[PDB]
Amino acid sequence: KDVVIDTAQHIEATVPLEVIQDMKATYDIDGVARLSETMSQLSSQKVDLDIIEFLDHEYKETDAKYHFSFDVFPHSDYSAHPKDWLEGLREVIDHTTQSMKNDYKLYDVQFVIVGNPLDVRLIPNVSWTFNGGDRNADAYSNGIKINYSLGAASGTANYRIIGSDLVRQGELTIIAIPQQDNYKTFMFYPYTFNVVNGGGYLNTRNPNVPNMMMTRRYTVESFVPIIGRITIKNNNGSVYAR
Amino acid sequence: AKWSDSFDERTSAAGFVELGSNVVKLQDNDTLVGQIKYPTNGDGEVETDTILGKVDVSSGELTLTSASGKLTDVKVKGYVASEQHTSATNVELGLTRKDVVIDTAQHIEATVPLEVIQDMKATYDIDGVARLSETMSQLSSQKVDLDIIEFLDHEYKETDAKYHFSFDVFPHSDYSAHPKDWLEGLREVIDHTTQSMKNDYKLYDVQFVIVGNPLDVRLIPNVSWTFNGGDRNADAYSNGIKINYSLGAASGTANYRIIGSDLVRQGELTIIAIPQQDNYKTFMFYPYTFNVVNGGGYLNTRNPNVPNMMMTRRYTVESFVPIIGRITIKNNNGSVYAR
Amino acid sequence: TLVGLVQIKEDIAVEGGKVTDYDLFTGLKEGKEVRKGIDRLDRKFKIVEAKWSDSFDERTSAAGFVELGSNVVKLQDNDTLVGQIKYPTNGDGEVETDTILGKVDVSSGELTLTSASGKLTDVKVKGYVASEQHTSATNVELGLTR
Amino acid sequence: TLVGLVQIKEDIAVEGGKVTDYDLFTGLKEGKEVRKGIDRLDRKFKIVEAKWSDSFDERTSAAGFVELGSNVVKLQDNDTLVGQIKYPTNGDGEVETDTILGKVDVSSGELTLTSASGKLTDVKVKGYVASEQHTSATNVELGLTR
Amino acid sequence: VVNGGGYLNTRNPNVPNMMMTRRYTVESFVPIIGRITIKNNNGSVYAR
Amino acid sequence: WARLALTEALPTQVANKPNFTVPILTPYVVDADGNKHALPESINNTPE
Amino acid sequence: MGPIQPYASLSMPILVKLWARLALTEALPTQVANKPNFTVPILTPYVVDADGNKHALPESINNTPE
Amino acid sequence: MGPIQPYASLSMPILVKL
Amino acid sequence: WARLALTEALPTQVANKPNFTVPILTPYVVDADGNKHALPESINNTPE
Repeated sequence: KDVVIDTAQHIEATVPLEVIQDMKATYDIDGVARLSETMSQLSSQKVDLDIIEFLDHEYKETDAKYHFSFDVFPHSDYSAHPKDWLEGLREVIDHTTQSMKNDYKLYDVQFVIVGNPLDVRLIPNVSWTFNGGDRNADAYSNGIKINYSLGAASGTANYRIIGSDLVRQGELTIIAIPQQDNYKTFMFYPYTFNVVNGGGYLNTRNPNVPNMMMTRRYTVESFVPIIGRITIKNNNGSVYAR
Repeated sequence: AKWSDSFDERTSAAGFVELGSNVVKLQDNDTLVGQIKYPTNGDGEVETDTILGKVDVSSGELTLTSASGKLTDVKVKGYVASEQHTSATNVELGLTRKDVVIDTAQHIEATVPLEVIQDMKATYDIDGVARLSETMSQLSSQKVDLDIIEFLDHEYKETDAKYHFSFDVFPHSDYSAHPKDWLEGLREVIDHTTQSMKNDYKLYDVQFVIVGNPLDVRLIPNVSWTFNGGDRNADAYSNGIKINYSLGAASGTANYRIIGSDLVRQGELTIIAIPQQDNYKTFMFYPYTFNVVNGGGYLNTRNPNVPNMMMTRRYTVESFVPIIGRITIKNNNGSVYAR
Repeated sequence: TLVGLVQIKEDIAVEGGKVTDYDLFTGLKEGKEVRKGIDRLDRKFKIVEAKWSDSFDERTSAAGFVELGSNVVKLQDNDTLVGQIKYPTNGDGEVETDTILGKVDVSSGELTLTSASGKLTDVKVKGYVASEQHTSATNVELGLTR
Repeated sequence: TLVGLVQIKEDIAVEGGKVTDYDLFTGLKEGKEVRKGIDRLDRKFKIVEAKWSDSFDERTSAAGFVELGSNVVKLQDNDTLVGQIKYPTNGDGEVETDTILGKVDVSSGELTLTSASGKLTDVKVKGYVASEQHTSATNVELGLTR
Repeated sequence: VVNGGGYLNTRNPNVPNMMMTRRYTVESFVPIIGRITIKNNNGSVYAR
Repeated sequence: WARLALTEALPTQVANKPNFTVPILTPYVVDADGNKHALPESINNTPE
Repeated sequence: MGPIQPYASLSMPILVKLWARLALTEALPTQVANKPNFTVPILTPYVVDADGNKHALPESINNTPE
Repeated sequence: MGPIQPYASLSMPILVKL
Repeated sequence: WARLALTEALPTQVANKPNFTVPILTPYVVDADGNKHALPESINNTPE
């Protein structure tokens, strides 16, 4: 199976002289120190939107083999508090986890669960706590971590839950990562990261002025797709307004 | 690809074929060979086999298709190698400004004659101006906070109800437990609006505050009673009650500092983002100045012939980006044990 | 409704997109809330709803006012009103016809100079008669009963 | 005339009392004087002459262009231009009609749009193409004879 | 002045041209200026 | 009278000048045909 | 005052935009490629069925009616 | 630059008439 | 070349910002018609 890493798109920022003299004098901002950190963050989000398009593409190749729906709306004769109904999501994860380790016969896999932080909030179901609401002590999300990066240890697998708001709300995604180096499921290949300060390279739009060009070469490949999608239904917060 | 007899199995008709996981990627020597099985009949599952032998010189940019079966077209997907600069992407900084003009607000006055001051000092021993200063000083103070509620009312409606997540105090018709514990579900519409705002604005340094009527915000702590010996002398006229007006909350979603005030109308909570980064700015109150004109100078508008006091309050409040959500609490009138 | 500045008349029926020297203190009665030639407009004036000859109401299914959401033409520096906005012509068509309106107003002289390149018919404004001096206030004299 | 910024064309037709989305870089030799969508207009733009419908030249005795003597509309803040312009109507019998022009233009999109509050025929602008981006300059060359 | 390093030419953009700029503005707040027209200064005071 | 607590519901920086402006700084792109787009908006979308 | 032209000042914060949180590089396992083009070999066994064609082995001896 | 909004700052003397 | 002493004519204060403004303070007198006249020029003519 071949792996090819092609040249990617260059990101480059045109920098004249009078744009630097004006912004340093009028506002005290640099066009060489803010366009650079902008060029880095734009390039750092290509490699985190390619992955979302990758797993959306790789799940479509399997034709929905591991597709287990969950309903935030409880069943019509559940009749208890709908908070503890969201403990069912912990065993729709483990039901599709053991479905992976049964077909692909894996017995050493750590799993990772990527999904919307609005959707992965249902995994711990941690309740509130209270204190004095004084203006002198405002904790601006000081202890908030468990909605983006959470660890888990079930009886069927370990998990390394990841929450990022870039993936669309509505579904989860479970990826198998085996530590046995012979077997491989999804590998990310960063080739190089090249940046030049002009260096003879011109500009595409206005070639008469200098520019700072940069690009990074990378690809990500799938040898065998072990991926599942938990379709979380009716998670618009209307479980109590019905 | 599409042969002369192919079904899409997405828009099923005489159309293309999804090459699911049997795509023909570029091999060595820039050739494309693939033995693929396209479907022919939907209710027949004929699965006619074929092969696409292809080559293309990359620098010579010309492709070369042949196939043993019957082709009509192939939908391809490649790019232009960006070694020779012909198309790059540019980034540039754009900058605009927003004005925070503060202006003269309405000044309040108190027309005070002379023969009404001695008429209160004699009969009732009422100070006529120290009962008019604190009358004015409480009117200007409540004019500010009634404007804040008017500010968050109108500058929520310009978000077009982007975070209007309702809630019912009446439990669902198949709940069948204690409705005291159904009020715990308010905390999961609060934490649902909160995570819905950190996903469309990408900020993680919030101090989400909740303003609401003390009828409505009472359902958030959901505290229970305690009992003691009812001695008739050691009664405490609301000595320890502060958790219905000013309470701190720390969820797993984000931290909170809720505000209970009877000025807002019952039936709606209101969530407001406050970030700790001095760069980003969600909502800001700008009090300019506040000064009293002690009698001399300014005349009166209703009756100019007599002396009068004067007080004004210069202030404005502004919305740089409106992160504000509204939680409509429904059927909260204490009539759950009457239906 | 009680405490606050005086609200000016909302309707400005701009004919042909081209009214000049519009009397902004129209409908305000003289003396107890306006003193023409003495008081000035506040610098909080803005337009909120502007209706062209080919608009869509977007609240009803007719040609009505376009409620300018978060693009209100407000008082910038040099006491002028510039703003480039787009309004839907058809309801389900989603045309979004562009028309910029640029104008200048005078604070003391209470005149606007409304000029629009397209086909404007009226505009609804939100301005206050400023209270730098007295033209109105609120009096708070007490009362008693036993 | 030798060394200097690339001057834009002067005569702008503002027929119908207004003009919208007028391209200001017209008439220039495209490619070596200017590059549309690459380089901008400089912020020295101002109008030196105007001509209303019933105006007077007062340089010749004819209804022509009106010089703006020390009341030119300079490029004000946020790239808009307003002006309270008084212009002579006739010669010895000065009727002196007045008409306000107020307008905006974008430097990046080289796009002016002019609107007068009365009747206007055409205007005579005066601006320079910006040399922030290296479009054209002057070149010194050594020469020698014996 | 920028002695090369990025700024190409406009006549022949293939050669390492140097470049120099200087930006300035003179402005008049109120124009106090008087002009004297000296007539017949062409040395013919005595030839006349 | 009512108790007043909404001066702490949103932050209160006192203002010395009665008229000031704040700047905002947004990046852009070019789309290889001239027009710009706001950068953290048009990127935060999965069909990139 | 009316005839006094107002002058808006400039406040000190600069009011940046906000970027998303990036954590998906931590999701997939990674290894730096020293070559821009390589291949991986997939070793797989077979059983010839003893009647002709071969079947892939560990996915054809899993169903209990063998 | 074009799309950057220019901020005219305020020089110090106030230029009184004579 | 010519020698250049003509740049020492006007007073040169070196700038620090490419765009800046300066105010002027002019007193006025109203005439009970609203028509303010600029003060220290309109009382410089003897038929007052």
